[PDB]
Amino acid sequence: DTKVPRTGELALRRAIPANPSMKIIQASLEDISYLLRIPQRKPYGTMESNVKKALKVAIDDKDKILASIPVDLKDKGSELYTTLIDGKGGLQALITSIKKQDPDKVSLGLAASLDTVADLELLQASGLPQQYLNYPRLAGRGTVEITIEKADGSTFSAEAGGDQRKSATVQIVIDGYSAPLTAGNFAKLVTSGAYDGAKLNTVNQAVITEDGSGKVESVSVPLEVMPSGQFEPLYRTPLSVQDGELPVLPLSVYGAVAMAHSENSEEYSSPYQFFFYLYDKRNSGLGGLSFDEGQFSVFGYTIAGKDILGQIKTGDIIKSAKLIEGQDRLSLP
Repeated sequence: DTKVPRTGELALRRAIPANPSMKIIQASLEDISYLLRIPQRKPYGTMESNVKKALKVAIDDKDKILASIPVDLKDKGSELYTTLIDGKGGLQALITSIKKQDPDKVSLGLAASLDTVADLELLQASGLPQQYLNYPRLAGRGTVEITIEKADGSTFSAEAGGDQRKSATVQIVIDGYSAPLTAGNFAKLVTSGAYDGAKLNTVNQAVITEDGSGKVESVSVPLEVMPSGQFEPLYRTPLSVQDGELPVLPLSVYGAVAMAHSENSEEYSSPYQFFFYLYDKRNSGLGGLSFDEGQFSVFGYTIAGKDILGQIKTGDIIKSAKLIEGQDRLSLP
């Protein structure tokens, strides 16, 4: 129950707070996703056993699944549940495609079922310290779009579209469920335009902004790290991962986004400076965990545009940063 999410997408779906029935269904389906990627004769027997396990939990725990959904969302939840069982992209259809041994219909139904699982979990999640009572806070998820502009000489090269782009744009999903203070502060800065024009730098395995000394408040933002299997984040306290533990939002994911530490203390984040983490499992310690795992306030993951992070160079700028989803769930103060 403590593996390193291969992608920001998997990190984010595992981080959705949901009830144990959904987490068991989710993990069963995510196992199959992995199995489908193995260069071997497809293990359709193992796949079928896993989906049968997911279906049994989904049928047996129907009442618990819907009970965890708030009253006003139970109709939406009931419709998602029906799809999860009997929809064309649902669990019964998945067992059928596995029996047929058509790997591309299995892959499609698996993606559909995992999407429905995530939406059900988000419905449940929407139902879930005094010193920070008036701090900016993000409830739930946000999406921040960051456009990076290259120096007049240099160029981005995507697989799509253009081997000589002056600018490229990435999307970061930030997770207020697991990092409400850090994501909240980030969202406030983005919405105020504070990152528009900020310089970027490459230092070791990180793309880090200039420090915004002045030009914003110098608020005290405590370190914020939620150990997985616990139900509140720790504040001002790094998480030791030497004996099997892992944060709900691990740093050890390519394109993870975290705040730098404050200028005076490892117990606090910078009010402004953040970085993309260019995780490389070659440079890692025990269990492939970054040597910095559990030590920084991770608050989101780069999803769209992941592949241009490694092309950013010192002197590139954040042309603009904008909170394109979730601003209704940002509380100020």
